[PDB]
Amino acid sequence: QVQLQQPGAELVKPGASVKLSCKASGYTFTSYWMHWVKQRPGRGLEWIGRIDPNSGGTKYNEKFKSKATLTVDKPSSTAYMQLSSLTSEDSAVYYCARYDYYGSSYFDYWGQGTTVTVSS
Amino acid sequence: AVVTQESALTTSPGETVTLTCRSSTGAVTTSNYANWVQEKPDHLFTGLIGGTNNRAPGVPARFSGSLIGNKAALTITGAQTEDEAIYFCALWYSNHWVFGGGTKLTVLE
Repeated sequence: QVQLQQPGAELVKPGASVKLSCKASGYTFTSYWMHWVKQRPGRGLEWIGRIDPNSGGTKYNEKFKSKATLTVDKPSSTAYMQLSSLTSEDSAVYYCARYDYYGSSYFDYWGQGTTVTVSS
Repeated sequence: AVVTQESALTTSPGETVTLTCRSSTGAVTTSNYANWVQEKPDHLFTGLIGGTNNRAPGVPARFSGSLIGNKAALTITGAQTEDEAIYFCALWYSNHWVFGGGTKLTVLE
C-alpha cells in the first residue's frame, strides 16, 4: 500500500546540479515527514535533512546546508531534493524515507534509492 | 556526535543476539528516539524499531529494542537466515539525526 517511488539513477557531470524526486503513494502525504539519506560504499549512512510536507519546513544536517534544497509538490505528493555543484564525493545512493512524527517515531518506509554517478 | 555500533557479529540459526548503539556524548536516553533500520541485499531498507522500542507494523515479534546500560540495543530472539543483513541505528540529537556505521550480521547456515 505505502510506496515511495524514486527513479533509478542519474549520470551527471562534475559541477552540474540534479533534482531527485520521491513520489509517495498509499497514504496522506502531509501527515508524515520525509527525510533524505546518503549512502556511500563503506561510509555508512549520512542524514541530509528532512521536510515537513504540510508546512514546507526544513531542517538540514549543517554539512549539507549549502549543497541541498528540499521542496515538496503537495498536489502530486512528490518530495524533491536538489543537489548543486556536484563533485565525485556526491556520487552515492540517495534514499527518501517517511518518518512517523505524530505516531511511533520510526523511519518505516524507504524508497529504493537513486544512484547518482558524477563522472566526466 | 559519533554513533558507534559493533562492526560485525556472527550467529547461528535459533540463537539470541544483541546489537548495540552507543553515543559519543554520553548515555543514550529516550530523548534520542533510537531507530533500528535493516538493509537487505539489493539496497532494500526497512524500518524495524523507532522511538527506542516501538516495533513497526509487519516486523516479526523476535525483534525487540530497549536501552541496556548506557546504550540503545536491538535483540533478535531465535535468529533466522532471513535476518542476515546490515543493521543501522540512528540517534536524534535535538535538531539532527546521526546514523551509526551499521553492523553486518552473519547467520551461519
